[PDB]
Amino acid sequence: MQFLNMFFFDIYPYIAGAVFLIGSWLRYDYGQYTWRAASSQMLDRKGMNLASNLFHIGILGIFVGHFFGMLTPHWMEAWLPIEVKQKMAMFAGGASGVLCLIGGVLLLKRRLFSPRVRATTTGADILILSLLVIQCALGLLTIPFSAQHMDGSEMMKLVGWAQSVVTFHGGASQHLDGVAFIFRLHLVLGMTLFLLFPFSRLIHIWSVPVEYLTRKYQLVRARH
Amino acid sequence: SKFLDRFRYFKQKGETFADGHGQLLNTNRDWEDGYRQRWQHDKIVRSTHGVNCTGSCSWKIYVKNGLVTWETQQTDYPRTRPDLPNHEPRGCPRGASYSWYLYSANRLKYPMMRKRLMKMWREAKALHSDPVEAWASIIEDADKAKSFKQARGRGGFVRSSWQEVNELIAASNVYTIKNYGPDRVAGFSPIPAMSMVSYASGARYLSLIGGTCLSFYDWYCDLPPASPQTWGEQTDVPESADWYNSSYIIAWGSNVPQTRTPDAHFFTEVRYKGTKTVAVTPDYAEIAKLCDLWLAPKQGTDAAMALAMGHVMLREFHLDNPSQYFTDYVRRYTDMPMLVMLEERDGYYAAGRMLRAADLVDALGQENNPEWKTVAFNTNGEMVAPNGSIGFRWGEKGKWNLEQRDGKTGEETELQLSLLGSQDEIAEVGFPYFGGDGTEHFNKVELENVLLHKLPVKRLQLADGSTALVTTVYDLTLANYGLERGLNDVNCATSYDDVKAYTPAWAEQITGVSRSQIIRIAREFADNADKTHGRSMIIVGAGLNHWYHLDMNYRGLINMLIFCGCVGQSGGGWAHYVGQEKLRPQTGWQPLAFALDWQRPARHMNSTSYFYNHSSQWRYETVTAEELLSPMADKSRYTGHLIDFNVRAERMGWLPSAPQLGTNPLTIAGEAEKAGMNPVDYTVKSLKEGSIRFAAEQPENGKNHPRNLFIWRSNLLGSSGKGHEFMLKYLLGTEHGIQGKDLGQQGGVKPEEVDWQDNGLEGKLDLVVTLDFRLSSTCLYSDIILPTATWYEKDDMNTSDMHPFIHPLSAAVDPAWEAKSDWEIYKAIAKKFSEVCVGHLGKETDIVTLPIQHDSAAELAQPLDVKDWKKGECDLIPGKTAPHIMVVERDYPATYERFTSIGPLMEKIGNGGKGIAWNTQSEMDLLRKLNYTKAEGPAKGQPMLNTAIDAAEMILTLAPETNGQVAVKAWAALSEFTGRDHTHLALNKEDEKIRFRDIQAQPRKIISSPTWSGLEDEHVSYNAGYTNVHELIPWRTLSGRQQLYQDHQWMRDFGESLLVYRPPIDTRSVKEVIGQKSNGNQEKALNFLTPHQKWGIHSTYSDNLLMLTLGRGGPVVWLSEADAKDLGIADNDWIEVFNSNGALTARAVVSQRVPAGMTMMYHAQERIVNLPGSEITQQRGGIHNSVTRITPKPTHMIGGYAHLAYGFNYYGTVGSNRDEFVVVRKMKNIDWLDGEGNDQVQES
Amino acid sequence: MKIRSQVGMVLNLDKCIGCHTCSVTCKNVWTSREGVEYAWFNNVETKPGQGFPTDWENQEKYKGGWIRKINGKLQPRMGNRAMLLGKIFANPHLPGIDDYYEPFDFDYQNLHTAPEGSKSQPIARPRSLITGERMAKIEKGPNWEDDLGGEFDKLAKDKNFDNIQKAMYSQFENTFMMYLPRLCEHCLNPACVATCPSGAIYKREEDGIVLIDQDKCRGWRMCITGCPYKKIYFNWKSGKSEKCIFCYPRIEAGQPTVCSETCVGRIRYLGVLLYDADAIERAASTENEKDLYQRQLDVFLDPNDPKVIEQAIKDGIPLSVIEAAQQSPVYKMAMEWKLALPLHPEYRTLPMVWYVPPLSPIQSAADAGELGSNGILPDVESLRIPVQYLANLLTAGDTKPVLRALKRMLAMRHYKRAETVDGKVDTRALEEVGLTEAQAQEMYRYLAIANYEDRFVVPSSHRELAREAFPEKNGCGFTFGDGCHGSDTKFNLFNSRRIDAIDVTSKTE
Ligand SMILES: Nc1nc2c(c(=O)[nH]1)N[C@@H](/C(S)=C(/S)[C@H](O)COP(=O)(O)OP(=O)(O)OC[C@H]1O[C@@H](n3cnc4c(=O)[nH]c(N)nc43)[C@H](O)[C@@H]1O)C=N2
Ligand code: SF4
Ligand code: SF4
Ligand code: F3S
Ligand SMILES: [Mo+6]
Repeated sequence: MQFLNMFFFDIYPYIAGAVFLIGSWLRYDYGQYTWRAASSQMLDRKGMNLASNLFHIGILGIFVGHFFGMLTPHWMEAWLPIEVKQKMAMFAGGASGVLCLIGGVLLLKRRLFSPRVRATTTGADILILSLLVIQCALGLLTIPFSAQHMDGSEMMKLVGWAQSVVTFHGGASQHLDGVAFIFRLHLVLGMTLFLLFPFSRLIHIWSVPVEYLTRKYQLVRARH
Repeated sequence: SKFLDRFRYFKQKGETFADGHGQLLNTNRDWEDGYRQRWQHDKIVRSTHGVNCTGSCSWKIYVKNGLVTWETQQTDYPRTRPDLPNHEPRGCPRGASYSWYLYSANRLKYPMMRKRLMKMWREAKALHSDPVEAWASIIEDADKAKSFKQARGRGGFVRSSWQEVNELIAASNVYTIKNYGPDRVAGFSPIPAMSMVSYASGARYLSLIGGTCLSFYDWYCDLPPASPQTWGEQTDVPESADWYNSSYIIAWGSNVPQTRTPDAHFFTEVRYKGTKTVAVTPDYAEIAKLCDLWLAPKQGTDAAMALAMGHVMLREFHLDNPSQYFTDYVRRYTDMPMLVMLEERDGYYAAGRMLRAADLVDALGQENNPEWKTVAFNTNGEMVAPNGSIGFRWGEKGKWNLEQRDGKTGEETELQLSLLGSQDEIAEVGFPYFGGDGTEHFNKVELENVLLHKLPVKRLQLADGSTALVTTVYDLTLANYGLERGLNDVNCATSYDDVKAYTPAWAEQITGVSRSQIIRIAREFADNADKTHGRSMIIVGAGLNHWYHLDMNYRGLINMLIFCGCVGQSGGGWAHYVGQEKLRPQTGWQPLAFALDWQRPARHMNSTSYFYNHSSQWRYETVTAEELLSPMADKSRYTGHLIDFNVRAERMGWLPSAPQLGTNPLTIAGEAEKAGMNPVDYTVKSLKEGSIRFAAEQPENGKNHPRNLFIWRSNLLGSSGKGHEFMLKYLLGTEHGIQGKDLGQQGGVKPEEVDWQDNGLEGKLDLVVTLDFRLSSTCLYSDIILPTATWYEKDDMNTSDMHPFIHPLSAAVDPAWEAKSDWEIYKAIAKKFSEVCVGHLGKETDIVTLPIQHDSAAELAQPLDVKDWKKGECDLIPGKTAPHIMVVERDYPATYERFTSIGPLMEKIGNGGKGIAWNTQSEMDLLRKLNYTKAEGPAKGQPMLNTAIDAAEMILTLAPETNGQVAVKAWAALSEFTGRDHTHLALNKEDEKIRFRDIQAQPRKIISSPTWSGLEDEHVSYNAGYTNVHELIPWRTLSGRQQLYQDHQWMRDFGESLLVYRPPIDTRSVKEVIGQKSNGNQEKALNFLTPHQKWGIHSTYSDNLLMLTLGRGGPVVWLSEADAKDLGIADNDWIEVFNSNGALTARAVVSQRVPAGMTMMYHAQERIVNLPGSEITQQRGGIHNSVTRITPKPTHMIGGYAHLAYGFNYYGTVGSNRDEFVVVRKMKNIDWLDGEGNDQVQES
Repeated sequence: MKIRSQVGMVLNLDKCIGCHTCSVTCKNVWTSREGVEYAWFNNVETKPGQGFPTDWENQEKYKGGWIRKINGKLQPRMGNRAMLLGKIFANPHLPGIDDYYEPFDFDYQNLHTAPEGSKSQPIARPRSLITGERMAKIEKGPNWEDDLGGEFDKLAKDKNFDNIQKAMYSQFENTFMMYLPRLCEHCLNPACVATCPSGAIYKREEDGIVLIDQDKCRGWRMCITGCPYKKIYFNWKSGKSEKCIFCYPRIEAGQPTVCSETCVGRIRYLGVLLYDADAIERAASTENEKDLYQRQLDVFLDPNDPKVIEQAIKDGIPLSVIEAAQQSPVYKMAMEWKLALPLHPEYRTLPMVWYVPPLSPIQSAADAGELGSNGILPDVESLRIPVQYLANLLTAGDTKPVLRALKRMLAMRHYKRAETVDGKVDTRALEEVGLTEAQAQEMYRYLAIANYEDRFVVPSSHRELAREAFPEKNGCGFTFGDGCHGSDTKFNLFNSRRIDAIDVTSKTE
């Protein structure tokens, strides 16, 4: 158990992270033609407006929450103590998770049972979406466990682990001592998504079109 | 690194533009190579399409990755004069999609054989070491023969090998020839102009062994019988470039943009030169989009409009204000001044035969063929026999020309047109009128079956002492049109508003076209022709030529052009466009295709009569000759079934026969020897006595039907085969969808020349062999399918009526999988046949019948009337009152060696055509050097015919169109007949010699040849009749001029001596079946028209996914919105169309442009794609020809009469089809009969 | 003032025979791949009709093109930058595959492999290229409405019938139909470029061809909605969009596009147009949409004007391009004769593929008619195709320029007929339309005779300029996979080097 503990929480996170980064770079340099969102909307517009919006708006809310929840150092401290952050995560994060899960399930039902989509899908699209649906569900299932420690003691452990990992401080797994198993699973599946990321459609995330908001409308390319 | 490049974000930003609206970037663009590398290819090869479209377009075939990937048009044709647009790029959508076939899912890769036939073939070979005897054991066993014939069109094809199929085919051929006769083996292939050598391949093999070569021009109804009738010419028309020289064009029943696509630009561009265009179509067709005026007469009533227009023209430009140009033209180039004898009737006279020199005392000084020389009066009241009449063509020389000279004194004379003002008296002549007859679907105008007109006449004292009244064709014509000339004729018009036989008012009732339009356009058309001296043209097509009375539609247009002197003048004339019938190097190709270099003659047959007979469509005939006779004809002299007229025509040498005799023609020589007399005399004696009979008399006795049929470059059973269900039943012996009862079941009148049996012989064909590159409907019903090379995988040549260029088909890559070119396929069959026939067939003697040929001295057969030797009305004289009886020696074991070498007859006899011959030794000497020669064997020392290129070079070297040396010798030969030099027409190109490899480099314009009537010149475009008008060469007609009067007995008695309006015939195919198999939905009868489609050329390309995607995804039928709504049919609904002949299934295309009353199923969507089961037949849905049936016309059977004499594809019965009516209804149950459990039901 | 050049195209609709050859050749070359089998870069539509995709001209429905806001500024009808990004998770205006058609194939092999003993004749049924499943029936295609295929009430939903009392056209005698072949307009103010969040779409500086970078495109599929001509097609397999590339591989060396050289009717003309890029926004944002046509003509520059010539040279336009512009058939038809007109100028994209309107048979009348100003030939007032329909299609509803083009074509005919039939000079019709004999004769040379060298006047795109053609000539095409193409920075993770480049630097300067 201690062996598996150090593997998944001290070793695996760096394997997943290395693969995520070098895999992204290598696919960007050698696979531009494969770098796309892979829209399937034209083949079947039914239910996509609701499903995709619920899923994306929901998962983006989760991303923002997770990002600032685990990466924001405790000193940045009096106004946002750990237990206040937890309440935010449970309610704001919970709401986003519900939106995400509903959208995700609708998208998965579509991918599996809509003839035109199922017929043109790749195995990776099914795998990656299935894992996201499961991860989101696991996420929501942690809420009743966090509710057992409204003082933020559990979150303090998870945030401690996350910050140790990203700052390359060994012994990260020790921060997780005593945390509920559900959180363990969530963390492992989450890191696994980073591992699979560069070999799936998730690479579209890197391409969020921020620069469009300030770009001149017309583009002309000179002789080159 | 593309990733690292992202950091050069700002550094790549150049200047902004348009005040911040734009940004210029300096970024990488290497990705653009992605599309550049797709365009890049290995090479381009010049090739064309062997399809019957008349396009004859040269393409660039792109090879990439060692495969054919796509094609784009060549644009390097020799440019036309500076004042004319050039031809490039030509092309069409069908052709642009051909590349799809090479590796498509419907490509034929290996030789295939019906499983049941293979099983028996191999079991038979195991008991019979000799394949001929193996075939016998199968075919002589009723149960075995039936087992594979009933499997036709029912799956079970299995992969075979060239060795296996070639042996079976050769064995079957030998057995058939040996036991029944060589003419029991036949081949069907059309339009050689699209791929000359490919056609020649099968025709050459068949001709060597004595098999019958089936015709196609008449069969497809592309042949306009009015052409031979009027000009003694199959078909000769101006090139599309010549349209640009016209200042007034009427597109009549010709959908130019859709059916003449690559040439359409000449039509759209000439408009910019000030040319006015008029479209005449019942529907708003594509052609209308391009014209200045759209006239929409009721379909099938066009002759009425043409008659009314001609009426106006004659009245205003010939009578009231005589046009100097028109008057002179008709005086010198028509038979109008010719004299016609009047026949005494009860109270009036009828127009009889034309006066002949032989009818007068001293025969007008003519001692040669006086009975074949027409007569007229000169301006000085003197009677004369002008030069040019057919009588001067043979037996003498120097007077067969159009010089206005006295055929006796050789002095100049001026012919008089009308007798009005010098007549001895006025006589009343009756004219037939049919405008009052017709079905309920067309408007009629009641007058009188016989219209009496006052004609100026003159009494003459004939040689036999008797006396007779005569009048000119001119006067007879004006009366026929209803022109009042001051004699106070009650049946003549007092004005254009007077409803009389043939006025604008009259035509308005019949056609529905406003009289003011008929008047305005007729006037503009004639006015233009007067101002320009004949530059008015009429482009006409199948819209008019596919009706039963196509001759009336055509003679109507033809008369308009003749009256305005448009025929023979660049920019004017009759522009008939249908199939690609113009194989320019004609006399170079004929010997190759029909093995005339080795044996003469071959066995040509007119297919309409052939199929009417063998597919037993005559057993269901509803049309009678009696109901077609003139009201002034002796009904008792024309009794019998329509087929009876054909049998009589055959025995009189008018039309060919096939099979020919009721006895194996290879056995007659032996019997003749034993009888102590030569074969010819023995045959004639046997025919008179009845010991030997024409096979046509007993087509179902078991020895008089074809047994082996080769089909290539044709989809006979899915495209051109009228009476589809009859072919399946009688030729194939499979299930069929015929709905009606035959003559016997109805207790009708049985023929008087043909035997009858209640249960007709079925499954007549023992072996059906089809060569194709795609599995067509015909392949689906064959016994053996042979994979042939596509047009992009073989060498050949192609020419067309549209332009004067000869170019090639070339192999871009060797044929894929196991495919072989048609030439190599037949060469291999010829090789196997040669070894398999040993011991069965050796040096045989064949007795071949040959009908009296047009353009041969024998065309002067029966001059004054029709005599039937079998009736004892005359002696049986082969070549005059019967067909020529020829002896042909065949060396069966040498078939292959002969096939692959140019025979000795070219050197021993020579070459020729169209009535002339020449020496071609120099050409054979050249060919020996180009093709090399046989080292030994039967053909030792003869030029080789090993490859398709060797064959192409033979064609090019022998033909006058492609060899200036031959061209001069050809024009020289003609000069002997006319007495006028014509060599000046080719002297300036006498050194020209077109070579196969040069045309691969650039298409080459051909040389002016006597084979045609137009010129290939750089100052004047090609225009038909140009040589007749400018070189004074006679048209090959009785009078030597454009013949307005058809005086042959049959023509007179069937009411067509002069053009007259004839309403669409009643096929009676609907009333007996409508409502008999109701599915609950309303049914309605509609006219079934089959104009040619936009998503294919016939059935070719019909299965091509590109064409199917741009079309409607499969078989569809066009209906008017009114008819569709009446029937409860929505756009794209499944519908069923049917009648007594069969049924078809398809989806509806509902449109406003289709007039109520008619339906259009574009011609050829065939039977292999997207067709559900039929609710009528309970079988797979049929095709457009499942609802048609062959019905011949007697006037098309006429022979032995100058211009009305036989010629392969020159004359014969035609496959008309537009008069057909069908029952239409929405389908209910949509069952696919495939066991997929995926059927539908259309509610209500 | 910034001069740029582009090879524009003019299609003479009066000569179009609606054959679709242009569509087939393009398809064979560029779009026969799975993913774009349903895409027809060049497609021909019969009018009246709704087209491909269905009702593409309905911008209220599809949201294509630009709008001019109250403040005078331009904005994609799709929404501004933020509005557009807000629709990225699911483009609400996106055309579905059904708006085009479900691509199909047939089971031809059943004809070959049907087993012995089949109860009925085997047949090839349709199958979907999207699902591979049997299709009970084909219900749509890219050219379903060809030649008025469909009930008038359905075809007449045609956007161009707006503001027209169309009832009379449902009558048989008043029937009319025309052809509208179309491809990408390679606009001066393309809405696609402006609506792509990744900036993968761009207009090439040297020849104005608009392309979708297949490396950079991220499959946001917003551009498809942005294009008012719906000429961008999503490749459902690659997940990226593709469009007519104006056959740049051929244009680059001076060859005509495939659809141009293969046009059977000889209606397509290719010629250079010099334009002031700095005036694009000003022209496209003119207040009245009926002024867009002229505003664009104002952006085109006179190639024979030494002021323009010197500016062009200063701005980098190659000498051969300027020379080509001086004999451009497109310039003559659009600027001099005023025969060619833009397609839907109201979308505000400043389209570069223009059209000469078609003539048509005279309309139905109570009588056969009388001689008019053009004698036996038609007067513009008698043509059966309603001019308002053509104006809705080409001039934002203004009939004036359409009438002028049609009248001039007819005038040329009248003048040529007097010459070739009567053998006389009659400039009456020409004078009435403001044409000289010289102009009428040149019009005739280009439109009627239309020699190949006159239809296509395409200069080289000069790929040697600002680049290194020598090493490229020696090594292009060896696609072994060096992994160094597509980036300017030389560093690459696989430690390779470009096959078509020189890496050993000269040390002798
Ligand atoms: N794309 C394509 N091109 C081809 C062919 C093809 O299969 N596809 N086949 C070749 C061959 S072999 C032939 S015989 C011709 O194309 C037939 O075309 P054509 O335009 O003469 O006949 P069609 O029978 O189509 O008739 C033309 C139009 O005339 C109208 N029409 C039909 N019936 C009538 C009538 O009774 N009277 C009058 N005045 N018009 C009538 C109609 O608009 C039709 O399309 C030719 N090239
Ligand atoms: S099918 Fe005929 S008309 Fe069409 S491109 Fe080929 S040769 Fe030309
Ligand atoms: S090829 Fe030319 S004439 Fe034919 S549809 Fe295309 S644009 Fe029109
Ligand atoms: S929006 Fe841009 S990302 Fe691609 S799909 Fe269109 S070019
Ligand atoms: Mo034909």
